Amino acid sequence: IMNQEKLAKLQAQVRIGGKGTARRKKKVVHR
Amino acid sequence: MTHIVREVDRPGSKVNKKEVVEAVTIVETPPMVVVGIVGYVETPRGLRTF
Amino acid sequence: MKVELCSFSGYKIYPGHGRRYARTDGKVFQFLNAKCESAFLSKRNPRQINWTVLYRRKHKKG
Amino acid sequence: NEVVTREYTINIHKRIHGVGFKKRAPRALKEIRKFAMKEMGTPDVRIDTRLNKAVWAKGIRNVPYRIRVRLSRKRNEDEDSPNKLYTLVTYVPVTTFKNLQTVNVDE
Amino acid sequence: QTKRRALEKIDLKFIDTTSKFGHGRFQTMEEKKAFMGPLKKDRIAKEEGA
Amino acid sequence: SMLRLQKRLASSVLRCGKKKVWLDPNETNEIANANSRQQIRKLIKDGLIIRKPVTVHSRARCR
RNA sequence: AGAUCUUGGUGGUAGUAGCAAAUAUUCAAACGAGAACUUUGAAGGCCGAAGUGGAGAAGGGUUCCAUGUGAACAGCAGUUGA
RNA sequence: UCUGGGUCGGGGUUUCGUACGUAGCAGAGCAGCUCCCUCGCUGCGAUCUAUUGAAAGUCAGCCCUCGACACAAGGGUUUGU
Ligand SMILES: [Mg+2]
Ligand SMILES: [Mg+2]
Ligand SMILES: [Mg+2]
Ligand SMILES: [Mg+2]
Ligand SMILES: [Mg+2]
Ligand SMILES: [Mg+2]
Ligand SMILES: [Mg+2]
Ligand SMILES: [Mg+2]
Ligand SMILES: [Mg+2]
Ligand SMILES: [Mg+2]
Ligand SMILES: [Mg+2]
Repeated sequence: IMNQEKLAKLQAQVRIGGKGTARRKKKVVHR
Repeated sequence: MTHIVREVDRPGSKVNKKEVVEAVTIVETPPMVVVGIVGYVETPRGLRTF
Repeated sequence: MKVELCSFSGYKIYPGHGRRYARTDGKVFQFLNAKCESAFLSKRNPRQINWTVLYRRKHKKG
Repeated sequence: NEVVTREYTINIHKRIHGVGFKKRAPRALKEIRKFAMKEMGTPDVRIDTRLNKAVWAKGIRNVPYRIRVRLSRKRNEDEDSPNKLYTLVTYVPVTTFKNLQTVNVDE
Repeated sequence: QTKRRALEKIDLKFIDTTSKFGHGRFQTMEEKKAFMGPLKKDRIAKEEGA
Repeated sequence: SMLRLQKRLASSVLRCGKKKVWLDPNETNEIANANSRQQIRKLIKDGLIIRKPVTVHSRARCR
């Protein structure tokens, strides 16, 4: 689930570029 | 530098009693402060500081 | 201190400033600077330039 | 203190005046780093990538005349380094440059 | 100094005071303001001055 | 460390040029461990490698 | 001692000429003892389909791929490389 | 030092010429709606009008601040009749 701490840092990882670039969809680790 | 307007009092000239525009130069001169005196003496080798 | 002259723009031209232009027809014009002279030579009407005095009084500015 | 941070505005146009077209933006970055070293007295100066993008926004020669930046002096105690302090410079997007003063910004 | 260029009285009539940082066209601050009247910055400053 | 092989394999699998290949700048050691196209496919599925969108060239002005 | 002698070596020149054809690179991070040049990400550019793009013939012959090295070469450097 | 010198900011000057947005029964005209309107209302529309001698730059080798900010008695190498 999402809380305020998780949301504020989520904004960082989904942005992989400046304005006009596609957002990151996922970053999943699986072994 | 700047320029001024004055009347010329030169008889026999085309510009006699006429208006002219002449460039002038502004030289700011604050008063000098005399702080010493040097005396020179004449020698056959020339002037030298006495 | 001499005779004050008016330009294309209607500005006063102090002595030692600008240029005087005499046409072949017998008319004499004087210009405050090269901008006014260039505007006049292109036959630009001073009433259509926003910073000319003639435009100011035509539009009753101020 | 020594972990102080502040906001400034820089006349980039004053410092680029005379620089050739193909060197204007790199010279602006160099002047930014030099100004940070001048103001915070720290040899280590890092420029945020957002500031780098903002300076290069209008290409290589049409550098923006003014820009608003934020200087943050921080500890470098993460490894054995000669300099214990480094200055981080970030971009402050502002609407206008009128009546802006060098202001002390808190945490 | 004996030439008529020298020993000649000089009586100034006008001195240019226009802005030499470009093609200046006004002599004093008051003349420029009187010719131009109030401006936008003057208007807003008077508004702040009640 | 040096991801030229990873970029080439990603461009091969994704069927796009090296311009569109985006590697995660954070998980460099994870991507560098990929040395097979199966591993590249798995990384693409896990979101570490993303095909960047085509540079926008609109025809609205033309229309 | 000579023969613009032959062969081999070394000077001054001289740390000199020079490393200037084809618009242009910047920021952060990673590895590394070492980063202007490697790699990644961001930005600004360029080649603008008669391309600096994608494939062949002749010709080359392993330069192809992967891993490792930093002796020598890539007229600077290189953690990179034909 | 009776502080200093910088960097911003302000003012002065200067250059170009009246910014975006808003508003207009301004505007070549055109396209829709008529219980409506009795002559109206709603769009599209270059350009114009007011805001608006406006907007923007102005030392980097322009002038003046006493507005804000921080820094400046610190470093290093030599020098003897
Ligand atoms: Mg001049
Ligand atoms: Mg011999
Ligand atoms: Mg002999
Ligand atoms: Mg010989
Ligand atoms: Mg040389
Ligand atoms: Mg050369
Ligand atoms: Mg092109
Ligand atoms: Mg090809
Ligand atoms: Mg190879
Ligand atoms: Mg070499
Ligand atoms: Mg100023």
